[PDB]
Amino acid sequence: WIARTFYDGPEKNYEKTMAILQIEAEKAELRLKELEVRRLMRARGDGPWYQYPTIDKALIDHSPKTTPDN
Amino acid sequence: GWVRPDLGELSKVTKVKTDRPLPENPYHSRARPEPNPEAEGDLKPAKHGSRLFFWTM
Repeated sequence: WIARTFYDGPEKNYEKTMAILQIEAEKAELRLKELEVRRLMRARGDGPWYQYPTIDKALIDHSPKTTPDN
Repeated sequence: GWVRPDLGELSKVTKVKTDRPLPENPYHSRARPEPNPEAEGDLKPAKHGSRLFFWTM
């Protein structure tokens, strides 16, 4: 009676724990992958992150400059 | 038979017909570095949310 009116079956906890473990494992691997990606992007700079601004080349004036040699 | 130019005529911007080839690279520039891969795509929700310590979202 106690098991029927208060507690669920054994499988419930088993499969809930399986799902929880799967989620936490994905989170851990994603954390390591994100750390490695951050390191690579900061070291190389080819990635979208850590893009430090440079001078805009549309500011350059391309016109004769009163002297032939610029 | 020389006619003296009037005011403002010698400051005109004129055109010259020449056969001298136009320089391709007068600045002697190198090759510009390849720009970034400029990744494009469709946004998707973050995998398991923030994944910051114990927060589930």
